[PDB]
Amino acid sequence: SKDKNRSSHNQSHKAHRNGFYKPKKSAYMSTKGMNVQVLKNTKAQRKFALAKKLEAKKAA
Amino acid sequence: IKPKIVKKYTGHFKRFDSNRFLRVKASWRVPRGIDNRLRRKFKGTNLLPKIGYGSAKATRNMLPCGLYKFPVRNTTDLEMIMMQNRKYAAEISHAVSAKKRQEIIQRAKILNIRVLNADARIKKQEVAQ
Amino acid sequence: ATRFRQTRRRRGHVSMGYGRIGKHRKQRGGRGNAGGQHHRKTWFTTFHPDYFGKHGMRVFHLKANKYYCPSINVDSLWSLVGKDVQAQYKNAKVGEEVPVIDCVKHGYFKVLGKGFLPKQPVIVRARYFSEKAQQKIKAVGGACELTA
Amino acid sequence: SAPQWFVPVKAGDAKVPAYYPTDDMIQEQKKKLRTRKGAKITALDKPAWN
Amino acid sequence: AIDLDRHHVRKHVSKTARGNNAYMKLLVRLYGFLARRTQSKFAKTILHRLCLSRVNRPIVSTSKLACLMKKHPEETAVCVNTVTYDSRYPVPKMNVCALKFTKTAEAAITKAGGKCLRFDELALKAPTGRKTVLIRGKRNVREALKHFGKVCAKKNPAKQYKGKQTK
Amino acid sequence: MKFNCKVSSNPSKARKALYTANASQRALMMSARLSKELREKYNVIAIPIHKDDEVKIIKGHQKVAGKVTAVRRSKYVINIDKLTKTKANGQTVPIAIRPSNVIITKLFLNKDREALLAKKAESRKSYKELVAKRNEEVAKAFTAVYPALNMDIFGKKVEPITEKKPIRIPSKKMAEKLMSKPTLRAYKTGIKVHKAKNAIAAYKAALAKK
Amino acid sequence: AVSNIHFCKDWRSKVHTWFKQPFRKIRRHQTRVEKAKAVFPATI
Amino acid sequence: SLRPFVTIYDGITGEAEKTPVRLPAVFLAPIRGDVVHFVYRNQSKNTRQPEGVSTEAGKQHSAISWGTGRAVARIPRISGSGSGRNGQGAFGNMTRKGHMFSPLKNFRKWQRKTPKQMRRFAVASCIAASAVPALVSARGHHIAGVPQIPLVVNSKSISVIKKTKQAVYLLKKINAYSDVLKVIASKTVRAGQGKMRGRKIKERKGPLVVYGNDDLQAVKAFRNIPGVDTCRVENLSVLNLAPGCHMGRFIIWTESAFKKLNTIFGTQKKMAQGKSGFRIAHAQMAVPDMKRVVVAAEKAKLLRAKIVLPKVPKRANPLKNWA
RNA sequence: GGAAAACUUAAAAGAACUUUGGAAAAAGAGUGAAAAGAGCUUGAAAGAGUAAUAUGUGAACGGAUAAUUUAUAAGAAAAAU
RNA sequence: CGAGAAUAGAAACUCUUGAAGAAGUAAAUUAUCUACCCGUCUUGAAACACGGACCAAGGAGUCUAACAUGGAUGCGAAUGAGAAUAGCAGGAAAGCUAUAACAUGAAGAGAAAACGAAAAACUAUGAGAGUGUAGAAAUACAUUUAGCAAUAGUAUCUUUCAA
RNA sequence: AUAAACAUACUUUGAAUCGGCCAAGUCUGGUAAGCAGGACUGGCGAUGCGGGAUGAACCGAACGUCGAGAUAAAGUGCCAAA
RNA sequence: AAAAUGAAGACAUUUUAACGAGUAAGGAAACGAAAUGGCGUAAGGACAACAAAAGUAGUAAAGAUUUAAAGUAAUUUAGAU
Repeated sequence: SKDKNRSSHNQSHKAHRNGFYKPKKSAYMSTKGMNVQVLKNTKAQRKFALAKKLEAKKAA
Repeated sequence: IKPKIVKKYTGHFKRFDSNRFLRVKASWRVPRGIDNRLRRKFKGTNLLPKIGYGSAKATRNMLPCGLYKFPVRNTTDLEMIMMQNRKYAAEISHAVSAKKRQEIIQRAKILNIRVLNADARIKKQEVAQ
Repeated sequence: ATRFRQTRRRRGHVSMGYGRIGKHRKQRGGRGNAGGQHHRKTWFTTFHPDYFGKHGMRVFHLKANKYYCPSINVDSLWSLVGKDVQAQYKNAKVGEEVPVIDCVKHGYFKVLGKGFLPKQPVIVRARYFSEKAQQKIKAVGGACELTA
Repeated sequence: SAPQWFVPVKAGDAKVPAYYPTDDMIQEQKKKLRTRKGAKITALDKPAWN
Repeated sequence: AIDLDRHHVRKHVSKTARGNNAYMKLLVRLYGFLARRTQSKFAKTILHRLCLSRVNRPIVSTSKLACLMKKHPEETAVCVNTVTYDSRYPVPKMNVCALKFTKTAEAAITKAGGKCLRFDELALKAPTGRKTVLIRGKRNVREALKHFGKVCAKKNPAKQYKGKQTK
Repeated sequence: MKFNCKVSSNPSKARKALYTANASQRALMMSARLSKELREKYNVIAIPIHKDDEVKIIKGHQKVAGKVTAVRRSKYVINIDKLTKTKANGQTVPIAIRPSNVIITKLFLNKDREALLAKKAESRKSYKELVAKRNEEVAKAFTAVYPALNMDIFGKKVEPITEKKPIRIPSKKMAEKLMSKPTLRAYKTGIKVHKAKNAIAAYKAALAKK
Repeated sequence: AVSNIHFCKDWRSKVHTWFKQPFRKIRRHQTRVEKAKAVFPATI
Repeated sequence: SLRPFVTIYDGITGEAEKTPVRLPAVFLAPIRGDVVHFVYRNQSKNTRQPEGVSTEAGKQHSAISWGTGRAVARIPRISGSGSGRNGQGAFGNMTRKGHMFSPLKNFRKWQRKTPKQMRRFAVASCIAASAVPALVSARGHHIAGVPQIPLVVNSKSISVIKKTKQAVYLLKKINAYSDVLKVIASKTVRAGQGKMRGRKIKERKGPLVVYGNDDLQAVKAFRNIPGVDTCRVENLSVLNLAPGCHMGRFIIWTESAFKKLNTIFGTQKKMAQGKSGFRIAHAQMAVPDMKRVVVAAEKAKLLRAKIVLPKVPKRANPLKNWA
């Protein structure tokens, strides 16, 4: 009892019903696996600005 | 004043194959068969109930006399349509005796309310009277 | 309510809501958790990826009563006595009476350090303490006792 | 006064409720069916509008 | 016929107070009339939130009201949900309008010097919304949200419904 | 309401005991009421019927008076010599009458009716003294709290309270909002019906005054 | 969730119903009451 | 919270007592129909008795199917010969004298469970519903002639009631006999198969006499009056306050029961003493009315003017309709 | 191994005498509120019989539209000046 | 000649049929047009594919137990305690009351020993509220304030060889 | 440039289904097949209506109940409207 | 779908506009502008002449056979026997 093996018929029609879900903007802004020194520079500055901002909030 | 009551189909929607078989009654049933002649709307047999056959909302459930129907079981039931004698009509229930029917009929004339069973369950005043 | 099921809204439909090609047969792939590694493997892989195997040492007769140690954080300490008692002794210091929040009476053994404490002295009586819990209690001007 | 929907009718000594007016204070009325007025009559020389 | 993208189905927005609560149906009628006539976004916002389901009306504790109105002293927090009491932190003086106050929450607000208004009181005092701060609770703190998805996923796994021999 | 646990309120069980009752308990069920003349002399309300007793039929087509000729405890009926029907060919047959549709006019008292009637006479007396003792005790308690009033006020006409003090409750405004749709369209209909009834009555009085 | 139901054995003969629970309260109470009547500190 | 005064009348003399009683805060509880329907739907099933069919019914045969090749169906068939039963259908539910569909088992779920605080929420919403004459009358109660809708009688008059003639006399003085006679005049027989099981008479509902701890001796007098059901203030439940899931039973309070209502339920500011952990809740709105806010915005000139939809013009043909 | 089968009436008052017939029965007559007449409360469908009406060349039946026949079924007020 | 505009201009009718049955509706027949056997598996059955002679009655997603989502409900860092069980009136398989063990949860990670959470947070966009001008009926333009939910990324902290 | 606010972005729960068949200004095996198997699309399956006499796929065109009008494919000696 | 009105009218409100084929399958109850609308069978708890005799019934119940009416339909209603 042989059967039909495979067909792409009605597969592009099925894919375009609920069409190609584009990735959100949050997907392009990830920073995993970036440069180690570049990551160190960003963390060093973000800790410097955060401490200065939190100190001013503490004074008042 | 009375509007034109228009019905879009005055016939009856009979069950399919009810004419050929007696076990199949005439009460309508939508055919769910995968090869049914009627449900595929073949020419000649494509008569099924649809919401489009519905009658006008203004003139729906209205008797030919121009009024609606309001069943009554006693004289006090008539007091609920005395303000609307031009819109409703009394219809004595099928179980109300002949003695109680006269009291309802007499009061309905007093209250100017029409009765659709005005000649119902009457005595033998047709022969020898 | 049998009148509210789908059986009463599928009276007249031949297949009773189960399909004509694929009938409602007895089994749909076995009885129970059958085929955990053969034909329902993709189910176990997708939804229970650590169902099969072994992990950790066996404890032949586990004593779960020896692992019963209810814990309360520092921020929830003063709720054990009440808010009115908290304001009553809100202006105490060393030398005068300070309420003792014994946690064993309330069914708490270990005191953990999370959140913040009101700026009042307090005496916390508990069986076990955390390293960061004791710091917060002492930084506010209090004491940490021990029991049993 | 009587309600607009209430048109009292005589009772042939049949049972009536306590709130229904008795026969001695009921005067019957003739059923009216003619509402539209007839055509006006004008002179013998002016042509009709129709 | 006509070639359309889709056929008209019912819009998935609630426009009435769900259930048979005779008082919630009155608030919807009160604010449906206010939003229609005054045409203020505040009354429209309150009307929209009054028709959300219970799971979409999360609670706000007195701790969150205290922090949100720290720089808003002469204000009136408006939250269309139950307001619970945080027993770990003090309750300052503040006027809060809410659907329901927990017994311990109402006592804490009253004793601190605040006022616990319902929603028919706020519509009488600030119908268009003049000294109000709109507040809604967190929606993602539900335990059900942990198990949504496939736990085998490499990025954001689910939380593995417990059952037979769950290690 | 019944409070004894040893008896049943089941019609099926009650009927079965009525058909399987032996001849001992069938006689007590087969009782008739004494007439006015015999009731005053004997102070006895009802006694089981006996042969040769004279009864008068009070319910049925023929209210004749005759003598009891047969007391059929199996059929739960009796026979009266006057009440007979001819059996088509000429012979006559008795007609069964239920014992509860007759009243005894003349007693058949050989020696045991004296024992029974006397025993049923003191029994009536002993209960009256028991009821009398209880009835006066209730009077003693009532007058001890209401000395001015008398026990006879309960057997006379009652005058209701005409005052109609209303109470302000902040829920009468929502009364129509707590009503379901079926029971609100019926409450509002009764309001409209009553107003129309009252409008005609007011109009009728104006004409009557005129 | 992986189901763990021990219904493969004959549970229908393992079912115990508590229909006698309301009548157990009356039975026990009528024993305590009738124990003190024998000698009151018997149920002390 | 003014909680207006409630007058107490005397059953015998018909004279109102000198000192009124403040209205208990239970009558101010929110009147929630949905919550009552939840509780009544559950507790109405708690009186049910276990039932079931014989476990061996229908399956008391030794039948096996005849198979195929015999021009008969494959349903199991009775074995043997000599009777008409042999060769006939067997256990199957479509046959005759077989078992039915899944047979009823006596270990079903007859009685239901409801949270206690939800049970008290419904009762507080059912006592509060008996003080509204619109709902009490809508339920089918004749309360036109009663002096006050929270009918409270003197505890001195109740204490002298020892016979049904006196209890009837009291009901006539407070004009409560209009509802008692309605049940008497309209008592009929049941319709259907229910009369075979003993349920023949089907009466209506009348006044509910709620008494207290000190009115125990007067219960026996009220119990034989048709369509009059008595209850105690502590034992109140939706099965009495809202019979048939319709709220607003005509409740006749005694003096002791009325004065105990504040102790049992408490207020909206005090927790109940007779119900540990229960406090009367506040409605979703303070004043359940809408006109007080309508006139506030009108006074403040915050609303717009009412709009009548403009009559849209029917489409015309400018190329032919010169107008 | 293993069935099927409940019901006259309130009361048998369970027709009772004549004619035809070998007899069973039938026709009268009578009982009963009513034959409900014992194959007995009501009495459906399948299948027949009688009466009324209608139709017809290798199926029958149904639907839309009209014609014929039959049936149903709308009224007692009243003009201008 | 004459658009706008200002002043004066005007429509209330006939005939026929019907309680001797009008308009409509139903049944039967006739005539034109129209009409393949239902249910089913199947790519495809009116099928030379199967079941079906006819009628009546019975006849098939139910119950128990565990979990989850979701709509209405009560309470809320608690919820339940109709866990057993003990009392109350009333006589009650119903109703009411029980400072109560425990179940879920408030704290999480590790196989386990052993532990056990703040820089009283930061950034971005975002819900709402005013003021003025203008179109001008509706409403739009400019400015001041606000930071909720949500998403994402950040510093900090608990446990782990590893977050 | 054009279109799009009952737009857009979704979240959760879940049913049925994975025997397919047909056409072609297409292809591979085969002498060929109403044969076997594929790329793109449109259909039948799940679909009636008007036309091709009759036809699952062809042509026109997709259906709430109707009245009137122009039309589509295609037809205008009779069956059969022209 | 959007505007208007909204304690009770009523026909599940008023107006405007677009839309309406369909196998397997889905659309549990409740939700005043209602998150599909309803018919039918049996049983349980209430309601059913509001002036103190309160749904129908020997002046004829249920059932059965038919004649008509209402509803798109499921079905309901009434007349006669």
